[PDB]
Amino acid sequence: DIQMTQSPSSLSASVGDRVTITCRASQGIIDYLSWYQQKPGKAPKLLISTASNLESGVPSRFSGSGSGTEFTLTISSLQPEDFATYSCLQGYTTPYTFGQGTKVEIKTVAAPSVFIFPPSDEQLKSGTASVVCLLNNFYPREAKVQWKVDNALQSGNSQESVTEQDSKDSTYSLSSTLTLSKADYEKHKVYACEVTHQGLSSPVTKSFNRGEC
Amino acid sequence: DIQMTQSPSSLSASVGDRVTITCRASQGIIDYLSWYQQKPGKAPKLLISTASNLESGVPSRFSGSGSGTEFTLTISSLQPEDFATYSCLQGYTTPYTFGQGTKVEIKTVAAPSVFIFPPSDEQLKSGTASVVCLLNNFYPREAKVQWKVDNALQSGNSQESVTEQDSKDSTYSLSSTLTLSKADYEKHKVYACEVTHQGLSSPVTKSFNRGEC
Amino acid sequence: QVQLQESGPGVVKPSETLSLTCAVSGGSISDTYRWSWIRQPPGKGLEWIGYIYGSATSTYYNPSLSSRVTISKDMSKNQFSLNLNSVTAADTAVYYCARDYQYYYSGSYPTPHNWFDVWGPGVLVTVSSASTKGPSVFPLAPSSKSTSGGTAALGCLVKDYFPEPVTVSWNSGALTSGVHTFPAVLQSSGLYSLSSVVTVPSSGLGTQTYICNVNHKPSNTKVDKKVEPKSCDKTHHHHHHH
Amino acid sequence: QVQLQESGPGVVKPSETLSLTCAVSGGSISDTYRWSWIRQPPGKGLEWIGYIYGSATSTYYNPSLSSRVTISKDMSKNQFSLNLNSVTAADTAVYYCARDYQYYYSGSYPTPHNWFDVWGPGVLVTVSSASTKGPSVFPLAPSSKSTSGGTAALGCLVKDYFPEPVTVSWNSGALTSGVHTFPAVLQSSGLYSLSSVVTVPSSGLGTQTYICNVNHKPSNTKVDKKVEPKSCDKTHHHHHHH
Amino acid sequence: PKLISYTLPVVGQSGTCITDPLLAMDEGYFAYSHLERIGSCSRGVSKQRIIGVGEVLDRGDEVPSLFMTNVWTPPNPNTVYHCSAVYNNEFYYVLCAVSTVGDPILNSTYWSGSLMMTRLAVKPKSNGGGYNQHQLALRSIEKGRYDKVMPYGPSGIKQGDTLYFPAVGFLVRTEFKYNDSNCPITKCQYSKPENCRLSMGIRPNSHYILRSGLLKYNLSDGENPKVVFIEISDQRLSIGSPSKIYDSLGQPVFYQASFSWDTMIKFGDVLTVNPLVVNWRNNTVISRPGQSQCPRFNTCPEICWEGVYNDAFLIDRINWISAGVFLDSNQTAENPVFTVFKDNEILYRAQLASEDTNAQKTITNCFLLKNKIWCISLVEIYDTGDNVIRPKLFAVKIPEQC
Amino acid sequence: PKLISYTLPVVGQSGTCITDPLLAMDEGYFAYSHLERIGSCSRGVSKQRIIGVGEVLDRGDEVPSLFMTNVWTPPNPNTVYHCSAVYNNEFYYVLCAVSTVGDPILNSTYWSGSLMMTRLAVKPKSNGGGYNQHQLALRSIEKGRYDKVMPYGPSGIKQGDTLYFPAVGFLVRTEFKYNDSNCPITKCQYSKPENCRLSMGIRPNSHYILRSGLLKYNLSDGENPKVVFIEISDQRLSIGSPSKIYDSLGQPVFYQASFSWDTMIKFGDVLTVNPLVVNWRNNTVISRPGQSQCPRFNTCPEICWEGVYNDAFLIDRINWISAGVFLDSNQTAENPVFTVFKDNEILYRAQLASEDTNAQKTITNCFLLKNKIWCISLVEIYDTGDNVIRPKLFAVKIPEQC
Repeated sequence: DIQMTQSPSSLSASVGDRVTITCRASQGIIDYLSWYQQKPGKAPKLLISTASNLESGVPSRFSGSGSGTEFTLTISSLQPEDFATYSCLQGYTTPYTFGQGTKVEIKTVAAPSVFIFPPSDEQLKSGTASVVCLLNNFYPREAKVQWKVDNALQSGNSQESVTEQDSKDSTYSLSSTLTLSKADYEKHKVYACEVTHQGLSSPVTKSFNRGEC
Repeated sequence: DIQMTQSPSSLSASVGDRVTITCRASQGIIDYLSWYQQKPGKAPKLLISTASNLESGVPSRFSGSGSGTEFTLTISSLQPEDFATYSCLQGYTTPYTFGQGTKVEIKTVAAPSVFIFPPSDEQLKSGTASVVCLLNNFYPREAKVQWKVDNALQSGNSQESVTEQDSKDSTYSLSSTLTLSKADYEKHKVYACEVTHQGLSSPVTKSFNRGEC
Repeated sequence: QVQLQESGPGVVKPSETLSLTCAVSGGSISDTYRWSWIRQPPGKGLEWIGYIYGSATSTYYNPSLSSRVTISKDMSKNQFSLNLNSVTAADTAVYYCARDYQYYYSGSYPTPHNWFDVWGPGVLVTVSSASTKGPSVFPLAPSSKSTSGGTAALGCLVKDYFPEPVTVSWNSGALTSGVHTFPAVLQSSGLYSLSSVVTVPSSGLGTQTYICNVNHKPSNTKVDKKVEPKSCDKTHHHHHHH
Repeated sequence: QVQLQESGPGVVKPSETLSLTCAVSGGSISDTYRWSWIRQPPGKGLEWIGYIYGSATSTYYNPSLSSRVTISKDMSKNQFSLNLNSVTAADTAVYYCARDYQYYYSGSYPTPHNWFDVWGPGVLVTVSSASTKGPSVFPLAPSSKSTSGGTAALGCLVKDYFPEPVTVSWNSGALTSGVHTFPAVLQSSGLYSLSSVVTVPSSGLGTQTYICNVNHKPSNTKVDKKVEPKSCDKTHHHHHHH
Repeated sequence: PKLISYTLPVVGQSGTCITDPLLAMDEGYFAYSHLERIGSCSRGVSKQRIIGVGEVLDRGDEVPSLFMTNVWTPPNPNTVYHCSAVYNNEFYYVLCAVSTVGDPILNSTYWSGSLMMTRLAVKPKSNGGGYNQHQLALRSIEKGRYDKVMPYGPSGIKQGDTLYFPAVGFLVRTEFKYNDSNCPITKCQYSKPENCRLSMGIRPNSHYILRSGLLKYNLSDGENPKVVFIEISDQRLSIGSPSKIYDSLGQPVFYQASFSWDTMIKFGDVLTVNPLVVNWRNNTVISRPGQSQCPRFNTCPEICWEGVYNDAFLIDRINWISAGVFLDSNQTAENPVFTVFKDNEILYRAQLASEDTNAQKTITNCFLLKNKIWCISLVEIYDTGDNVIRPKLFAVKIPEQC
Repeated sequence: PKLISYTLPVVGQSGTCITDPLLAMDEGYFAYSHLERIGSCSRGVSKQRIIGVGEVLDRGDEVPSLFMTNVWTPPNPNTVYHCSAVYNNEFYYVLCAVSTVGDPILNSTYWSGSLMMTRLAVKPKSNGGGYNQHQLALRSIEKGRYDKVMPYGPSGIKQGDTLYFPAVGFLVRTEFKYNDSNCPITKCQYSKPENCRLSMGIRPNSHYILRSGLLKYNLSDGENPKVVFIEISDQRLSIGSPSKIYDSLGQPVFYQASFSWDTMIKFGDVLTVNPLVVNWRNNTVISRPGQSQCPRFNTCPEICWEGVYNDAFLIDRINWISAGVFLDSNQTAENPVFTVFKDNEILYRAQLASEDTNAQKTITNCFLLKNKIWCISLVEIYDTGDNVIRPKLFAVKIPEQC
């Protein structure tokens, strides 16, 4: 098949920036490339057909260019509603192959509010104890939450969930869950989650103890 | 330098024949070749310049053609006043190299009259005895002569002299000299010259004895 | 305008056949030279499966799935189905049925530009062996360590539910500001579990009631809880009997 | 018209400076862009030696003779000379002086066709160590074996002379029919010798006077000799004294 | 192979691509047509449509090349489609299709079905105004059952005063009589017996069906000759495609592009011109790159309108040797290779460009340059430098020494 | 080294040889003039004298090539000598010499001293009678001290509206002033101090002396512009030879052929055009084959009018790298070799023909094809096949990767 490689896999820019998304073809197509916009939770929308046509209804700020192996999607005046995954598609031969998708975010620096929630007592009667570390309204998404117990590293028992960038304040919410058994729960004292973030000069550490209420 | 080789070295043809003289150059000269007619005993006369031009005064029967490496001197209607030495000359570079020369001969076959002359008495008194063998009005000029002395071939003591072809009957005269001393003269009796000629079916041998007058 | 709509079970056990159905409304599949299926695995890009003509029964399949995928027809019901058998955990995706479009120029050139102008909303097909389970949801009570610059958040933890999805509303949908419903994560036990928290000023704690309303329609489970900060004085009252 | 004329000694011993001179008549050496020397060894083809500009003093010489040949000049007497140093027996030739002619076409092409339009009469220069010597002329008397088809031949034998040439006239030049003055040859001793014989009817023997006049002007030699048939009866008259 | 295309007005700027080419050689004179667009080839604006006749002469190195003597351009490039060219008696007749509704193949139902025929002189005169360009009027198109008839294919032939432009006949699908038992689905199973009928038009539910054929234009009909459509026989019949009838070695050979399931090459000797009965070569080594459903070497009766025009010229009839440029690729239109092949084997080949060189419609014409079988092959090669399609000519001499 | 000689009418029959060629390239438009003789190149009868301008284009292999659109031939080829061609603003001005007394370099004393200029258009029109061919009249030739003046050399330059044809001025020998002490005879002994003065004309006793230079032809002088002769500076001065001033990399470069004892290549950047001051390159590796007295690599002051025209085009000025075709032989004018040389070493070379291939005047012009330095070299190669002279062109790409 004809492999479409997109670069970058995920870029971030502010409102009004000039965003160029490339889609390199493993095999040379003439101009049979199309560009799609996939909004979060929505069906993909055709933006550029034949690699150079602006479709009906899509704003003029979107522009596609290139033929042969190099194809570029250029957004002249980036807008708040142009923030979704962009995929290239080739119709030159079958099977049709899409690009891996280029996600676009909002370049607005912010600092997180580090929260930690001890497990509830009813959950302690349930059978398992999950400690959750909360990070609200930060940027960028790439951050590291390292689970340390009694100042001793714990790995392999952490699950992270980062929400999609909300359109209200253009930030992120992170929720890391430390799933552990009861025997492990009362065998340890300090349950702390470290936050290393671009907007925070120093690594902010939030912690709690079971014996302290 | 540029070697200028002719072919043939010496040709024979009758009056009114078409004679082609070829002069081959070692290197490639474009058309820088000249043809000269060297009459016997006279300075060469330019016939054809640039390998294709009939010079002023030269009869139209002389025609030259060819360029590059092969050059041709053509005498269309040969005449009795065209039996001389024909030389090619290259002017393309220096040193100017002539051809080895081409000799043109009258093709008229004739039979020689063989004569032999004993040495004179005052020649004997001088100390040497030179036997002279005479071949008058023969053709072709090239022949075969052997000194036979008492039925024994003698070599290393013969000197040959043949005139250039005449203009009255276009034939040749030959003369070989058997240079011998006095005591060498009286130590043999028979002194003969062997004649091999194209026009002579059998080898004519003229001989004389010392004791006969 | 042609409007597409996928339909099928959201959960498929490993090593059986997907049963998808793209009901075509607003137009008949007798037109539309090709009808395609496009899926997108979670976190990966779109990749194309195969097409069916609609007018004909001739199929093309992606060579990566050619030995597994089957695309059927029903002209009577105006829908085309998808049958992917022997599916593995790598076949979990969002399956879109798309209306294939071919742009022909200079009809001495039979090579058209191919794209999909009409797309279905897509359906999430999860390939797992776990059974449908109601969520067990545990509240996330705020504490003294849950404050940062005068703001204290709270929430509740959805644990061990399956399949997708859940809609967690707060105060019967009245609470909207600060609401963050995190995407679900697949545990080692095979059951989903997500978190749902809301940030409120620390001065409003103890005066307003916060409830998370978990709705799991695949299992018909309704979980309503009140969130209350952990008590700290009820355990240290030991009576000294003299 | 320009007439050339070579001049120089016909006798040059081995291993010294040959000294020729080409007087130019009918034209000036200031004209005639080049002036060349050409020699022709007997029995071999012409070869070129070198040229002098006349208007200039620049010389070019044949690379086979570049180390030996010197061509001088003279505006005063309108002649140019030749100086071949270390002459050997291989330098025996006829040395011609010639006007070198250049045919220029398309004077963006400075490569002319070079040939010699005017030649001198030439002069034979022989390299020999022998001194000038007068000829010795010995008769070739007719005999009974000197007859063929009613024709009897006779002649003169020129012997041991040097240098060229010798003019052998007969009966003060009265006899012209059948005259064959044979070319001379170089003997091992270095002295020239040629024959000079006549074909006459055998009936004319004893009734006509045949004398050869050999003229050798380099040694100032004049030889007049009669050819008479050998007597055959004057030796067998032995007297018997009783 | 030798590129020789330097003598033509083909080389435009980097923003204009050359589409819809033409090459038609007969008795030493060629013809060339091309539509220069602005921007993309598919969605660009048509700049000009050169329709230029010329001569095929010998350069100074025993290599033929194209030398245009006469060039004509229509006032409106947007209303000229699917030109076809035939030589006849020192004039060169080019018959195109006028269309104000787009491509007559694509927007066939609303097409006016009106043709124009433009004569051009191979040796134009100093003041031959009506001699050089005399656009003939076609007031009578004898179609028959076919609703619309269009010249569809680069080159045609002549017999004296009669011309035969390769054509296609728009027959209404309902009137097309085809027996589904004639659909050859014996060998493979994924082919319904009714694919031969639906694949016979552009869309399976299309209003029209394309049927290839010829356009008899008898010059001796008077002042207004008739353009009579002659349909092709039903033997090995598939969708109407840009055809090419050429007179090679005394008898016409009819190439007909494989724009359908029958991906094997479809060309052969012509038994008779009216009606058009073509003896298709039973060839199984030469095919064309189909895009999606009918790739190279597909014989199953399948519904598709895919492929590319890669004509083949019969260079020898005693052994049935033919030559042409073919894209040696299953699906992508790439790797143009000048092959010389029999009915069952490729004798030899010469790769014209790199392995992954995108190529397109190739037109191959062969002739004799002093009893030397040369071939000039117009190949559209995607120049990866300036990223445009530009028809490259290729003088290829057929070697008589192995 | 790629043959593009088929793009000019150099290929005739075996009885005609092409002599006195020309090639003048500027801004993508060239010129080409040649004299067709009958038989020998020296004594043959002149058939015609093509003078044809055109344009430089590209084929499918990125190889530049010539294409004459406009061709003019004088009614009497016997009276047109030593043409010089200069481009100026979509017109291509060709200045020649009218002579009824043969070549005026040879028969200079009897020459009429009359010139002719023939305007040709590199983009001819349909009916541009006076626009395509308009031979201008030159009724005012500003010579100065020179008795006669010639355009003598293939190509010149334009300075805005002003032309500069390579020229030569026939100054009478008696009024020519030259200090014999300036004759460089120090290094070698066979050179008199008076050889420089005498070798300055075609004969040591020639009535005239050839002094190369330029012909200022300003178009802003009115309806009858004046041909003003600009003599060359006396530094490194030798006989007037076919020169070539060409605008390379911004500043004109003046090649002046070595037709005399200074056999080393004599070309250099031009400091100022009027008066003409040429900073000759001190080159020690490039020379030309002289016939008899001044062979290749000769620097002694010698009286000779010998050599060939082998121009060199400056292809790099920061390194003073130039290119041209030179005959790699001492005396015989043969083995044309396309060499790229600096002032003191030959960088790389390409042998255009065999070792013993007789060659002649070579005209090398270089230019930019999409920012790539190509060179067209018109080499008069003697074809051993038909034993005549044919100018063979060679499109040579100057490589960047060694």
